[PDB]
Amino acid sequence: QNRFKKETKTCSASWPRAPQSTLCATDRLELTYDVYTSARRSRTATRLNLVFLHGSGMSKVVWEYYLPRLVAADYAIDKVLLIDQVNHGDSAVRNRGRLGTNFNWIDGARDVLKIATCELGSIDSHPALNVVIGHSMGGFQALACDVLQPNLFHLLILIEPVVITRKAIGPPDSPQIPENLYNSLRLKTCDHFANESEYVKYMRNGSFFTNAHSQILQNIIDFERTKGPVRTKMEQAQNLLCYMNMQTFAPFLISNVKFVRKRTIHIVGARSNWCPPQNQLFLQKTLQNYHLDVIPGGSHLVNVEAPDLVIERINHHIHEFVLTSPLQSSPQLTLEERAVMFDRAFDSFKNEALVK
Amino acid sequence: QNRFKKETKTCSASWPRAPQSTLCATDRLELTYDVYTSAERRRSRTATRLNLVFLHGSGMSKVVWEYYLPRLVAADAEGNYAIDKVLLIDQVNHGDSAVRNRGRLGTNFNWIDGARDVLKIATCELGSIDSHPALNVVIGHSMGGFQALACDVLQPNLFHLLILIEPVVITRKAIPPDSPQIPENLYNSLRLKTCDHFANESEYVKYMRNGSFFTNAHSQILQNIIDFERTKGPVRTKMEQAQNLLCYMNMQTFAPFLISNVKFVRKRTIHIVGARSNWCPPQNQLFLQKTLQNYHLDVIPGGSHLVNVEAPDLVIERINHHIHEFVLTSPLQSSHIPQLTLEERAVMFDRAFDSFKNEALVK
Repeated sequence: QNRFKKETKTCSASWPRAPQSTLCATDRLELTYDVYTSARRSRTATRLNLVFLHGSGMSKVVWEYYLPRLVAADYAIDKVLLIDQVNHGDSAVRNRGRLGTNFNWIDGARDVLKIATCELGSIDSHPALNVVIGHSMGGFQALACDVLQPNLFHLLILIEPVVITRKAIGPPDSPQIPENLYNSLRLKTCDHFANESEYVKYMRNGSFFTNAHSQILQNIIDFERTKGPVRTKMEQAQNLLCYMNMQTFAPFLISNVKFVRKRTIHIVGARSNWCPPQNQLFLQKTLQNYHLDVIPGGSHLVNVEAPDLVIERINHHIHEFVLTSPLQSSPQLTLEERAVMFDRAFDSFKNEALVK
Repeated sequence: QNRFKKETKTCSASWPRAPQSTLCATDRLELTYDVYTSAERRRSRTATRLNLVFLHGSGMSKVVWEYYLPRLVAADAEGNYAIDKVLLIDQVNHGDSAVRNRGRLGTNFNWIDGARDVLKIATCELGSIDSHPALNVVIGHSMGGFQALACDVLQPNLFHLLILIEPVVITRKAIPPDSPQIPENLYNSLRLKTCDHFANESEYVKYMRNGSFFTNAHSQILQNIIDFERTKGPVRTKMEQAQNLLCYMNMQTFAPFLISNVKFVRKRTIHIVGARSNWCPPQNQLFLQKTLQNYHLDVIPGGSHLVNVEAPDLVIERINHHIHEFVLTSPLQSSHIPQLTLEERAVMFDRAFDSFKNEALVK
């Protein structure tokens, strides 16, 4: 990858959090993320900033393949942030010993805002258009980010977002998972192995990633490896914990999607059965500014199995977005100049607001 | 005031914000606040720290709470608690924050933005491992009552008890559907009672005592206001008139979001109101009553909408009463920092996961 400078940074996680997010109340979690910075730029040229949020049980690495193939300068990509949630990837490894049983996806959205807010907040970034792309869990979190902070992201891209789930066949918001789904998730989320041969053999034949793009599958295998026996960065308990708690935070988001006014792209795999039909029909009737793309042939993991197709769509919508987008100011003003501007701003506002 | 150590701190405001919060997009706002810290950590090992956060109403400042400090809940012999921190905050366009921010404020002051400011400060001030075990209380008046509720919505794991004094949430529709609107009648009379410059000292004190909103405040609080707002011959106040009026012109751009989310505020919420208040309509109070799961109403006999500055003694008795009942019913309260090894932690976790698995499994 020769297009961006890569820097890996680490900071403290958002606080406070859900009860039992951590093993002890005095513990404090951390987040690790990768910042890709652009390496021409005119005065009046919009900076695009992209934030990619991985799905349940994966990591920031699944998006590495995307970096060389994202939208060509026509505007120009200035930053890309690839984030690992507290209990996935490198954040999982920092946080070893400290995670509890209660991983709340909205807490995770607060993490994303904390990083994004700081990384994209420099006077230097202006004028900026910010884009959030999320898969599965990450799709949910993209929406939650806007709800909690509706002035950061201009465009949302949801790839197989998980928001409304199937109710199992037998307090009203208690955590629940069906035994059948638990037992099979367990079979496909193993995390320790007698040796390297067995590790690679499982990843290629028993994991969730067996049909991933070989480049992405190879990226996963080398990223998760840790040390003879081999242990993955993703911990099995945490992986399973990503599916056992929806009832404790999904209603809050479900109730607030009607306030997400942003252009929202919903990319789905034609062959996905992962969420029920209610999930997609809900996002369709509730988001004011909605567009659906169906990737022919695609599964729920369409983002790692057919990335070329997904990239083409990301590039298409970023590109159409940037065009329709207003300008774009790109001002040494004295206190006296400012007081004059303000009085004038106030008067115009007064005339719009006054009801005679 | 001899009970706490006073420190005045200043930090950058939450970002991003609503469009036109600032005069220019490259501008950045700041907040000033006062932290009062307890001077006697006495404190036993197992003694709950009480942290209070006070949010002023529209057009006022952090100063209106200074009279409260010496009269707040006494450390309790049997009960086992004590006030550790009190935070008095000035919103970006009030008081000392107004003065820092001179030249940068725009026309769009959005109350939820203000709640994001409060979380930013509170989060950082109350986040020390030192503060544990802590019970945190948010008290707000008018605009601040709205913001207390917004703080919980945006971050439901910080405040344990909410106290709302004359919260402004639902307002009267005047005679796009979410455009800013204010009725000319209300504007013209707000204007007459929010003046901010004066020929001289005599004229300044004369208006504050006879034409401002504060003419019936407790004399101590009225004096505190006068001395705090004074800035310099002609006399200009810290509170700017345009910003004052701007606090009443924008509700429709953010009220709906909070209205729709009060159903998620599970915390014990105290709603204190003035028996004589006509400021909000009936729908405002009846809405909070049907929607907050855990609700208690106190009516202060004789009280107006500014019941917090006009009859503070009565309001303080109620604050002290609810904090006191709250702390009793409250669970314990671990208190020790626990030297645990990675290996001890992996054992604790596997056990935690197993209990959670059994609760969550549906056979």
